[PDB]
Amino acid sequence: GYSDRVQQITLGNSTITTQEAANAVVCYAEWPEYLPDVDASDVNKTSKPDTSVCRFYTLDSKTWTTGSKGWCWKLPDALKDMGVFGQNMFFHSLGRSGYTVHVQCNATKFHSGCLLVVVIPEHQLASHEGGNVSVKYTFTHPGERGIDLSSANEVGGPVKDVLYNMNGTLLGNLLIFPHQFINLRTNNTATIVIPYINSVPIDSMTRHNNVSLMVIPIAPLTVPTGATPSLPITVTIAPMCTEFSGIRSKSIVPQ
Amino acid sequence: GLPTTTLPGSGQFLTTDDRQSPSALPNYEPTPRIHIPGKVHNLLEIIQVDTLIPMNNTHTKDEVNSYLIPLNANRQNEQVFGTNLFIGDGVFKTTLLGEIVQYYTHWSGSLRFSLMYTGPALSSAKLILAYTPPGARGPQDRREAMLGTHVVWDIGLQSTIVMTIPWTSGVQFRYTDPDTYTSAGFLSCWYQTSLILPPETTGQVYLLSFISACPDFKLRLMKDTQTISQTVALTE
Amino acid sequence: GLPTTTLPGSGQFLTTDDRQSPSALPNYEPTPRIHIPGKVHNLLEIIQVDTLIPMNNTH
Amino acid sequence: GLPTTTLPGSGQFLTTDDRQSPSALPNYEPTPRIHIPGKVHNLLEIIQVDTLIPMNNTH
Amino acid sequence: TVASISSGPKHTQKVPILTANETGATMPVLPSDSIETRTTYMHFNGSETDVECFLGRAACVHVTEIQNKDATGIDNHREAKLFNDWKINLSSLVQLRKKLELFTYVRFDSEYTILATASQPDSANYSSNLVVQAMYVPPGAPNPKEWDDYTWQSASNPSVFFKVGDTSRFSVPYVGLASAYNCFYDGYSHDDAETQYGITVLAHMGSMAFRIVNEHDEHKTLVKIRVYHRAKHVEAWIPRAPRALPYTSIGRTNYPKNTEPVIKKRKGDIKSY
Amino acid sequence: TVASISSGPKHTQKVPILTANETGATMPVLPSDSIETRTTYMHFNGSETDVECFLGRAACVHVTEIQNKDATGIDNHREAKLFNDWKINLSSLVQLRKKLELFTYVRFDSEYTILATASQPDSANYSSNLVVQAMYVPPGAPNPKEWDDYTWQSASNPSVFFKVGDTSRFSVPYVGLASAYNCFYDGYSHDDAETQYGITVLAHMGSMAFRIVNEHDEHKTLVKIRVYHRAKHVEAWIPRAPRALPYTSIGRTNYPKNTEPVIKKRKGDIKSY
Amino acid sequence: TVASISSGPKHTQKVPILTANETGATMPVLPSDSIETRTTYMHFNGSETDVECFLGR
Amino acid sequence: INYYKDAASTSSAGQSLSMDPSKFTEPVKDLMLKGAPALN
Amino acid sequence: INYYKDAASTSSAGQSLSMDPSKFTEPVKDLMLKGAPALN
Amino acid sequence: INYYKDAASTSSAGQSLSMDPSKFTEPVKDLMLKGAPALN
Ligand SMILES: Cc1cc(CCCCCOc2ccc(C3=NCCO3)cc2)on1
Ligand SMILES: Cc1cc(CCCCCOc2ccc(C3=NCCO3)cc2)on1
Repeated sequence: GYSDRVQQITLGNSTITTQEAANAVVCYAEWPEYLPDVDASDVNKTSKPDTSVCRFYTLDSKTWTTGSKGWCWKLPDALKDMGVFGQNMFFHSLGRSGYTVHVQCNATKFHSGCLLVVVIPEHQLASHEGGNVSVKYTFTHPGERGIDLSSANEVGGPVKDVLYNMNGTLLGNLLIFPHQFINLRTNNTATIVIPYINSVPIDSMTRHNNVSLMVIPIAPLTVPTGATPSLPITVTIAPMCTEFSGIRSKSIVPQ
Repeated sequence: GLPTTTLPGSGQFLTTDDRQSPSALPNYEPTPRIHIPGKVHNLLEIIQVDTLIPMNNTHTKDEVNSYLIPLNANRQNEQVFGTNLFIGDGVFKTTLLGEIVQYYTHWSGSLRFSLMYTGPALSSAKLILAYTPPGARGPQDRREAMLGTHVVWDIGLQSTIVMTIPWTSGVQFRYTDPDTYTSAGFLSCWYQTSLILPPETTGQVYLLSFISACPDFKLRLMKDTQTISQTVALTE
Repeated sequence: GLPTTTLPGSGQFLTTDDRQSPSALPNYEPTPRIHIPGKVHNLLEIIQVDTLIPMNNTH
Repeated sequence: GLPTTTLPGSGQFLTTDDRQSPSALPNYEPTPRIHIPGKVHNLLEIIQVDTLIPMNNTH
Repeated sequence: TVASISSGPKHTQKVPILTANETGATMPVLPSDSIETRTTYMHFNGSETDVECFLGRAACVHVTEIQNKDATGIDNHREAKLFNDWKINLSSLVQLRKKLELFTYVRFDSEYTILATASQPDSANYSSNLVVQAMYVPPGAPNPKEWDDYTWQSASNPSVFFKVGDTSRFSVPYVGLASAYNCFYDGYSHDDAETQYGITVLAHMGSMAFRIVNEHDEHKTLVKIRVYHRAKHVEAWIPRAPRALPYTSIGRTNYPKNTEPVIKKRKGDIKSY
Repeated sequence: TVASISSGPKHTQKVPILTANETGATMPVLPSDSIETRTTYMHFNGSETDVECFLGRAACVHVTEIQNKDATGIDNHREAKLFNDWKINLSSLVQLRKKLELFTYVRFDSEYTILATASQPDSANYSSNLVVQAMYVPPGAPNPKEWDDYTWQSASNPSVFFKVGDTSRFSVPYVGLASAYNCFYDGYSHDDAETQYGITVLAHMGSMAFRIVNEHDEHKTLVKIRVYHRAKHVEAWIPRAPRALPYTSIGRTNYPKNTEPVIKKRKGDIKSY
Repeated sequence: TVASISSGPKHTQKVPILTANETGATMPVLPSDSIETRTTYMHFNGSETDVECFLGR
Repeated sequence: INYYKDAASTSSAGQSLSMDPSKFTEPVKDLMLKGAPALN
Repeated sequence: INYYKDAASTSSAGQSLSMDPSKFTEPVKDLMLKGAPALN
Repeated sequence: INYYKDAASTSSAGQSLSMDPSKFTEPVKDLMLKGAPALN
């Protein structure tokens, strides 16, 4: 009586149940694991807070309306302030982590709409100015708020044009990245497990984000007659196999 | 001193030849490799992942909406969409498949075309997808369409339908840039019965459509893509 | 570095010589051969089929 | 005469390449080596000896 | 290898063509799941789509130019193109660039070919024979200032001398600091509020510098350098969506404003053929 | 091997010299069936009549020309021969053509040799040294528009750079779409009422494009390109009647009107020697 | 080859970090004598610092 | 025959002949069998 | 010795030494023997 | 393969792979053990 459909994920002191899942994606078919010695470089023993950092943090909720263009969060940024995960983050020189991402959106059998939930490794954004204008730090570190693709261009911020993925590629091809759809008629959640993907064994958690999670409405939300025209979307994310190394004074970052 | 003779071609530089060269950095030790998920070995590995087709090309500036094929409730007998199968041009051209095919001169193989339905769960519909092999015109009505490769799709719990365009061909390779002799057919879709919405519901519903290549597929003779060009060198 | 000497004829192009060359299309896979009746191997095979002589050349 | 083809790079001088050359002094016999304390083999051997840092740079 | 097996009529409870794309998978459906097929063999291996093959041919990555002329009274050799350099990079010319950016991280050895040809746009009695000396100047090395500085001694820095009209060729191991080169980098060099964003921070591999060794003749001679790059021993990870809009800068993803629709509009209906 | 066996007088009921040609056979009659012969050996193998040998020597297949000159103010490089191309084909020059069309289908690898020589028809101080860059542009590739377009980057398209006066040589596998190249094709590309008829529809293999890499000197230089083609690994099927009338077009069988009698008229009678 | 071995807390009478530089020696002290380390390998031979290489271009 | 000492100086590598699209085409956590229902 | 990797790059092929004119000189359905009458 | 007769004409030497810093880092007459007191 197991269905692909019902699932439970327990991680730390927190549990999620979905009764309307559509399997789960594990990026590149690899599950998060700690850093092996053969791959290690820094000689420091690392710190593995385990259950105090590897639990589920639910970010603040978004509201899908008929005019929504899509939202974008960066990792580990989105979690920069969650509990002890965040403290560890500002206090060590280097850290590394994988995540379980669970995006939630329920409706009824009269609604229609379909969101794309995708994880993009190394999502370098484009400046809407063109040329070689850079995208300032603050703009690519929105924190739990994430970036709202239907917000206005700002100065020093990225471009927010959806048919171009914020980088000069077409929305249609985002499907080459680990992703899952939430089609109100099928699905009510999306779950993706992200292994740590980098060109170095461990890195800085503040100067470099290693994935952007993106939720994009593709088939517009259509509510039943005289229904309220909107649904909330909630994102809950859990660091998994986290390791921190090179402890010290506590980083100070712009803004 | 051993006697030699040099042949025609001596001193030429062929950008495609593969020979040994002296290393400028004798004895240098590269950084160790660490493990990174995701290694690609063949472009054939990636063109099997499906991506969305902007089938609804009828707009005037690129929009999220050209990915949406609309469906109308209560129409009978009528046609949902049509396209030829020049995978290197037209709707296909910006898709990952289209985009890679363009790095090669010839392609052969089967294509997989699927449609995912997004209408309310309490609605229902039966569509027919038809592949018309080279030699006939794009079908003009379902009767015409239904006499070639087709699948009656019944919209249900299972949200997507995967149609295969089996390789139908005299010549074993076709050109990726559209060519007549080498042309592959048409793909059309019609109401088999009709879309029906539940009460309290209204308007258009949309289908999303994807394209990817079957394991069947072959691409050969690499060349340059018409999809990118430039007028002055870029700088930092 | 192995010492060499080049002989007279170096650099010439003789349309009748038969040597190796780099392939411009590295790794390309040609279309499979299928069977076709009629293969010719030697011109000596075909000059044994008789053909008509315009003997009455007087026109 | 063996047929050859020369590749791009022929005739270049790369200061870092390592090949054989004719000796200008054929048959010459170098002076014998005697023992000298102190032979260095790697620069890695010497950067492990500590030396003083002008830390007080303020002059 | 069979490309298609033989398959006949089906009337089952087992439907391989109905799936749920919401899952993120592309189910491996074949012609034989939905029509009746006959056996056929592949006759093909997919040799020429190997990434080593795809990135393994020489591509032009840079065209520069230097001139041989009397430097007498020139206050800025660099500025007179008495010698010139190049801030090595592989993203400046954009044909090879789109190919590499199909991947996120890439690792390979490089084989460089350098072609140099001379031009004599104004009245010369003859064509002189110049020797070029392109030398690699890595980060933190005395950058050269005149066309005949002590720098050109290049006692520790690899340099090649070849003749204009000829070609020079040599190969450099993978010089990246990490395990792979980042084709993309969503980071900064540090957490400052105004520091550049991209890879440009990352991929500062030092520059290459060219000059003519010859002193000047009576006329002036323009020498134009073309650098070709061929990847050998390629390793690529994490495929990405191909580049759709035009490029504007080395190292940023930025596209131009008021660009044009990249998807071709139908001449007709959705229903059109 | 015996070329003739010994044979003596015959008075038989078994007549090998009477046959019925209406059958379509050429009965294998020998000297020894009708005169008295002596033994003789062949001393010969028929080596030089092998089709590999017959089609295996280089033949000139194309002569084109490009010039190096100041492109300043040229509105159409292609038109100034600032670079030129060639719509690859093997039927344009007709010596090699008659040889190939002795067969219906032919399959082979090609070895190309390209000789380039320069001419300076009007007053020059000297002969410059130009590098040519012939590059293969297959069907559906950005055709080049100026002599120095992004196209010439040729990051994915094989190109060779050689010097004028020298020769370039490389070999291309059999690139046909079918199992053999059609020397003839009695068909159309589709059943339209006005579409071209022949092979021209068939054998559209894309074109080859040449240019000089050098910028301009003070004089102008004419470079004339000759492409030679040698078949290697030849396979030929279905012999046909040799070409009798002159050729008029690449790819059609058409002969010129009011052509001349191709059979030599006797100077005398049928009875004449 | 290990570049660093794994080493944990220490509370000893054996102090490798106190020395007398007046002796002229450079005592071979390592990260693992004064912090807690994890194993890591060298992945490197020191090839390009050989004097033959240094003076050989 | 390599004429040179360093590995970077050798010619192009030889075909992976690796090929496994499943990391890209089927990265699902619970295995999907073709023919069995997608969602149970 | 081939110096190159691809087959197209090898020299000319070597003599068929196949030679069988009968597909061209005697494509008759019922075999004709020299010496026996052509039409029986 | 050496093509030449004299030893000077051969290419560069090959890595010492000798490496022993102690003549430079620990030339003390009485051996010092790390961890034992420097001056007893
Ligand atoms: C991606 C990517 C690509 C690159 C370029 C890397 C190549 C390493 C440095 O390149 C050179 C170039 C020239 C020479 C040289 N030595 C003597 C003459 O030229 C040496 C290394 O950086 N990131
Ligand atoms: C019969 C018949 C003969 C032909 C010609 C076929 C040859 C294939 C394409 O030819 C070339 C020519 C040049 C190059 C080339 N690459 C780099 C420089 O020139 C490549 C393929 O087509 N049909």
